[PDB]
Amino acid sequence: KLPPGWEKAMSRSSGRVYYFNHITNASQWERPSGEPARVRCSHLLVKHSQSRRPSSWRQEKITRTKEEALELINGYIQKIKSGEEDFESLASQFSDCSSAKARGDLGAFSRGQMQKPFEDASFALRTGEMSGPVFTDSGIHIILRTE
Ligand SMILES: OCc1ccc2nccn2c1
Ligand SMILES: OCc1ccc2nccn2c1
Ligand SMILES: OCc1ccc2nccn2c1
Repeated sequence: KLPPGWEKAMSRSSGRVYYFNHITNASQWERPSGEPARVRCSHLLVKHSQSRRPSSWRQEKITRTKEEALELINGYIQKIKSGEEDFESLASQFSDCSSAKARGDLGAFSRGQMQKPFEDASFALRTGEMSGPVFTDSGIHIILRTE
């Protein structure tokens, strides 16, 4: 029935069914639709004090907690989903990855190159789809599959 990683769940505040993906952490009301050697993705990274390197082009010393980083990620996802801001604009302004300068674009990659939670989420996304918060040793990511 449902494509890889997708499950049905129950809204606590409304009672309506929704869909959640335990590989990408995406969630949506709509029933999802449904592997290539390579995918292309953009991402927005928010680092935290336990990141493998807690420093970035934005801040010499990253001191925010992982919980604070998750709140920031959740807020960016809200703004992207409402259309108030674009993914590319938020990545350019706020991603702690040097790829911020390229609107978050990482280029194309195969399995075996990225950190595993990032790789698994990227390959479970369909072209055009966006992840929820994805956790790695670098921090917390929002991933957009572009090809
Ligand atoms: O896959 C269909 C789909 C997924 C996500 C979504 N968000 C708003 C409308 N949406 C439709
Ligand atoms: O962080 C790795 C990476 C990937 C792509 C890229 N484009 C501009 C800077 N960039 C950095
Ligand atoms: O190989 C990873 C990497 C690092 C730095 C960088 N700058 C532009 C593209 N880039 C890719």
